[PDB]
Amino acid sequence: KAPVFTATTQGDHYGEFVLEPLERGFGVTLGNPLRRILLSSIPGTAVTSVYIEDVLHEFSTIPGVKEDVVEIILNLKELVVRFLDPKMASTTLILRAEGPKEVRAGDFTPSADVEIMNPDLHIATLEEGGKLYMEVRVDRGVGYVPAERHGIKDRINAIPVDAIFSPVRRVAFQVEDTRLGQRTDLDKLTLRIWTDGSVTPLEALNQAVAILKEHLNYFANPEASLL
Amino acid sequence: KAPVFTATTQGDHYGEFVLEPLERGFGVTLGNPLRRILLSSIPGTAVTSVYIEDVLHEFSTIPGVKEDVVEIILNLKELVVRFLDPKMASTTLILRAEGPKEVRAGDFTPSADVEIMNPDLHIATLEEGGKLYMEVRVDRGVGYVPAERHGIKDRINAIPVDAIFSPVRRVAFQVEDTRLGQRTDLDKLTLRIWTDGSVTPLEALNQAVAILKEHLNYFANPEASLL
Amino acid sequence: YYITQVRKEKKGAGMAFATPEEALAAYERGEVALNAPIVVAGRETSVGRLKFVFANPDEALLAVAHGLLDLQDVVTVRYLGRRLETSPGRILFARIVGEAVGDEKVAQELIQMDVPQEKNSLKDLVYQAFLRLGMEKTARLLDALKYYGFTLSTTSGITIGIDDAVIPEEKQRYLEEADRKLRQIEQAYEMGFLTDRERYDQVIQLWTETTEKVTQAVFKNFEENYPFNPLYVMAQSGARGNPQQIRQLCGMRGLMQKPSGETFEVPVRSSFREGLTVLEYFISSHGARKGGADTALRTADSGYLTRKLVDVAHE
Amino acid sequence: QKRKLQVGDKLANRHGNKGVVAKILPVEDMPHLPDGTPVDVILNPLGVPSRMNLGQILETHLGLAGYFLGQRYISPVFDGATEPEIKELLAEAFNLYFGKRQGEGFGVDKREKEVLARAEKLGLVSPGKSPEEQLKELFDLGKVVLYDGRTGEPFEGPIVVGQMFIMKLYHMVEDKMHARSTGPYSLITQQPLGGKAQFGGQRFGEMEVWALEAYGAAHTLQEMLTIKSDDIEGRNAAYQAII
Amino acid sequence: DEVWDALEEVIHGKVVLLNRAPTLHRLGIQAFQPVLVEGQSIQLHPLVCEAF
Amino acid sequence: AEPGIDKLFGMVDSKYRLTVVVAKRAQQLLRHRFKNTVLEPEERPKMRTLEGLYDDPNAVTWAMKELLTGRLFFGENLVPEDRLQKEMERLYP
Amino acid sequence: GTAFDQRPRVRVGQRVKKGDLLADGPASEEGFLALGQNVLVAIMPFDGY
Amino acid sequence: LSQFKDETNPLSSLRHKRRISALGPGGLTRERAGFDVRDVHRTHYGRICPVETPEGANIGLITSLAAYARVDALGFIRTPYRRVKNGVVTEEVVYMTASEEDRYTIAQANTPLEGDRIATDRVVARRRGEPVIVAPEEVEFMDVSPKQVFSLNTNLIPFLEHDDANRALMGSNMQTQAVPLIRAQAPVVMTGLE
Repeated sequence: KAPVFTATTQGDHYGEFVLEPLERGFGVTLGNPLRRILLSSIPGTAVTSVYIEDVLHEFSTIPGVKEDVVEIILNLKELVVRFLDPKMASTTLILRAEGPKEVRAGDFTPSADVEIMNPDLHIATLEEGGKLYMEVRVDRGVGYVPAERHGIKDRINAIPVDAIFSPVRRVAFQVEDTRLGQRTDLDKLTLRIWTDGSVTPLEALNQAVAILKEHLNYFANPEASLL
Repeated sequence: KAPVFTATTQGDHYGEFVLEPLERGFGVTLGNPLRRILLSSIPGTAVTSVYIEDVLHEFSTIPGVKEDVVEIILNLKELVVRFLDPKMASTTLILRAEGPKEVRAGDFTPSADVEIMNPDLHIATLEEGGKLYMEVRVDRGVGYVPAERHGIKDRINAIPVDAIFSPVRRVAFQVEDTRLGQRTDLDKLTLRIWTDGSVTPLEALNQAVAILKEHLNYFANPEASLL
Repeated sequence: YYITQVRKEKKGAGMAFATPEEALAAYERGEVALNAPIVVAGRETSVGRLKFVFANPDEALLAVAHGLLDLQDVVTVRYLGRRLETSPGRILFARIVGEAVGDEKVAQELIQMDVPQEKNSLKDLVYQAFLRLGMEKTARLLDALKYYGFTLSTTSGITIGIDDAVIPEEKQRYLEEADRKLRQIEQAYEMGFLTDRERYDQVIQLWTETTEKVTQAVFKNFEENYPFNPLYVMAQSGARGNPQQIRQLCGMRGLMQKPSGETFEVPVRSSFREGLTVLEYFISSHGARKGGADTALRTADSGYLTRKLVDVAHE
Repeated sequence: QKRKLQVGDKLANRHGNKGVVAKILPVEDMPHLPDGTPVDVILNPLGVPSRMNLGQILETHLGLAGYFLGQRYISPVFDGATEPEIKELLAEAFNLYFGKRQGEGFGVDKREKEVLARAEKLGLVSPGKSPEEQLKELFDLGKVVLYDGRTGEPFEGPIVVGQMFIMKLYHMVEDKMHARSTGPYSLITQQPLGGKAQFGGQRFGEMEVWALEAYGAAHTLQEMLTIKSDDIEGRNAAYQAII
Repeated sequence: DEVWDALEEVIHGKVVLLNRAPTLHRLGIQAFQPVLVEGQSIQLHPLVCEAF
Repeated sequence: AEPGIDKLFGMVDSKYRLTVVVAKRAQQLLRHRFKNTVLEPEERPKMRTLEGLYDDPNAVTWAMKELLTGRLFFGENLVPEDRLQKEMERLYP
Repeated sequence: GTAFDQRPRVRVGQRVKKGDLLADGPASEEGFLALGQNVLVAIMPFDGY
Repeated sequence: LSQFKDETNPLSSLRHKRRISALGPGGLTRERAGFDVRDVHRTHYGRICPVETPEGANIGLITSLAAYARVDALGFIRTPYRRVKNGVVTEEVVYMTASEEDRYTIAQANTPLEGDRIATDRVVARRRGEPVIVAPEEVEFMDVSPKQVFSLNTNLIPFLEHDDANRALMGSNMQTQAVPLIRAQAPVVMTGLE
């Protein structure tokens, strides 16, 4: 009846929260809903497709590049950006690098208003005289949308890719029986939220609670159809 | 999109509520959390205190009665009585029965701010010339507190009884496929409420969402720390 | 175990495709199963190892736990800087272990990433931990496998129905064959070839093998048809049960033993799920209630020995 | 005394399955059903394949249908209902149960679809049949779809349930629990009295002495052999010092 | 609560011992942390429960 | 589990020698009420409580954390049994 | 210590035939030995409880 | 042979009365009983319960009487049977003694009875407790019911043929360890002996 909700975070990635004490059973009522929404909602960057020169098939190898096509696709999925203005819900990032080089997420050519929050990342290695050019597509949304789902092709040979939407990675809360004075039936519910960096766990959770009470207030206007 | 919320009741006993459309899987994320608190924190009565002229204990046998005191309490725990006023913290019910008659919840002495929702509730069977005086104090509370945890001290033989408050009998929700929204694989939440007389199903869901949203905004400003 | 259990369907039939596209369309059309070992181009891979490409574990969980994949399926993952082909739960294991020890680099280094984790593997892992790591480290690891293992067991919710052990259709067959072989041994008793004792032996051995022609079929049935069956798995991973026990709970129970100690000459057939006739039960109860005192009594001689050994090597 | 089933009191069924009560649990979070009916026990499916008693299984199997039909069954010893009979009662109970869902304005739950699917992959329900028939084969198998009161998501595989007969045995923690600090002592030797009513502590067997010796606890063993047992000035200097 | 807490104050640190009969393995006597719980029953860790 | 055990065991040659050390030292800690020891106010084994967070009165734990640092010296026939209890009762009341 | 109770089963008056039950036993339900009770059993692992 | 009555419940005294102890002054003791005075003799059948007995070190030492078993003046135990003449079940109810049993050839209650007659040409029966295939002619007697093959408590166990003796033991004795209940309720599945 007097919750002490606190938070222990680190950087923009990891964060923890403790709502203690509480009534028996409520910790669960809080745990799943917050969790289910934190990974199925919460808008974010999520790169979608990519195009590449000389590379038509998503299989056929690209000479001059150490890694194959797929490896690059993966590294591209791990990458994360952000849109500064709410107006742009879709942009296009580009890049070109020749000769021997260490290609990175930083080496990526700029965009209108897009900041790559993940500058240091391995994308691909280029051998002697390696010709590489690619134009990636980045939209916004929520949840998970595999290559099967979105059929995006902004070019002739473009290659749809898994969309990592939810900036969050894994939550997995835990409720433990806590004791204060009398009545050991109490909830010490603790939540550990992981974020890619788009938003710190604090902001993510605080967004979730909004997506919660908002949905809750949806019960206003009864309509009596009595059977 | 705006959720179509409809409320179909029947009496103070049955009622069904539907909210469609909704997000994928969300129907659980909303429907179950509500059901949880719904079956726990809803305030109720189911009496507390009982006394009869000739009784020394819960096992005693009164002449003219078919059942012992404990079988009478077995029906006293099943006794529902609503309060016409939200401000009362207690009451005292009165009862008298003579001659060959079957006593029941409807046989009580009517008063202000009281209504029995089950006049057909069989209490005791009075045989030939069987005389029985009785009185109970039905206090209102929240949750489940057995007689062993609450005292009475009304008088010489004041016998406590278990307290089943929770006017909610059972709650069942179902998540189906809704036809009311743009995309597919969405949910149509249907929450079904079964309660007795004390509170209407609609009211139930109301205060349920109240307590749910309350413990929900408990997520206010925490206290930072980092290792 | 249940989580690390690698599931493989048979529906796909393992056909051959030139490009991933035919296989894909096949999956959607229901012409091929998910984890079915099919063939694309010049290589072979399940529909899962293609339709699911995870550049990291968190991606795997985020996809599966979200409901787009089954906890145990053959997929392609990038876990710990390498491209493997495994299951989400499979990764989860090494993950929990490492998160308990604190560096998953040594964790996955000493664990089996190939086969599901049963009693043995778990044991070995604990040992290797207490030896390479340290005491508290292992206490942690143990508790980890406790909490997560338990919760997972609750997740699966595996239960036992009457139909959770089905007797092979080879029971009636392979046994009705022995029903003829017995009659043959009898014809030999009346033809002078066989006497009364060598007949007893021919029958006792006929049933000794007849118990095998069925007991084998039991396990071959749980392996060929229902690998996810609760009884089978329980006894397999080492959760509960033993082979002879599952034998009497599915296949034929087998010949009993007369209280005089000479084994009986008559077959019982029916299993516990089938149900035993009055006769079968009473006949069995002899050596059955015999075993009770056989153990219960000997528990005393245990103390008898113990105390003495203590009174010799104490100094 | 009116004793209510406590936590830890003995409980068993007619099939010789013992057990104690480990921590009851709020009706709120319980593995209930689509009709909002929570189960009352949650027994462990382990001591069945080992102790080999399939009786509780068939008992509960019949109970599962007998729930919806309310008809009390009588199965004589070594002469009784068989698989086909019970299977029929299950087909009947389902045919009216699911029909109560159709009538009450509903259909097949999405979660149920999920379970039916992942169960169809292992071949638990014959493929090619609509959810009605799959859940019909399952419901008659003794198993159904259970929702976790905590989460709200359905359990992976189907879980068998039904009505079973259980018994609260003699042994009650209330009467078997006890402990003491400084009690009476035997007249002959100053050793603490034993048993419960005597208001006394337990015995340290030769077995225990040996165990402690194996650990290497010198003083802990001496404590058992002096200050805490028959010693005179020792126990007094203990209650003296500690206090 | 004057006691129900102070007792916890003398409890912290030191740990008691639990013995299951018969005592075969020395492991049939182990030392556990005295965590006060409601009820007359006694809780024990499910793993080492085998040694007893 | 008792943190440091892997290190504690790894100090003394035997097993029980550790117990003798922890015990005798803890005895010295309860004799003088912790005003002997080698720990700074942030090393002190605090005990959290609903009331206030003091230093854990348990001597065993105090001795644990004490030896874990190594600031303590132990051995057979280290110093005369006379002065060892003579100057220990002097320096502190 | 187990109580001995007999619950009357009959109305204030009715005619019955010899052999008909007028009162239950300590364990008896309508002339049927009743030990314990019938509950809804769930066969499934629960958090190792 | 005289101890405290078992009032734990009604069935409790009813079992405690039908119990047969091999101990006592003029019986035997825990020393001189190895196997013999414990083990189940072929003739036991419808006389002594093959399962019910204390799970402790007294297994087989103290058993109970069979629900249909009887004890005459001489002290022997006679179990009920039914005479039959060439596939015809006679209303004749014979209480055959232990020795009397070894003479005739008894069938089973689960035998193929078609309208007071035999159905199959191979029927279940025995001699001296020795199960053998038998013809519809050579059948001299038959079992009244499988109930007699067990005790009281043991006969309160439904689908008992689907379980094992080990568990049936406790399944019975615990019913004696049972306690009454205020709201007590009979099982919705019984054997109909209650």
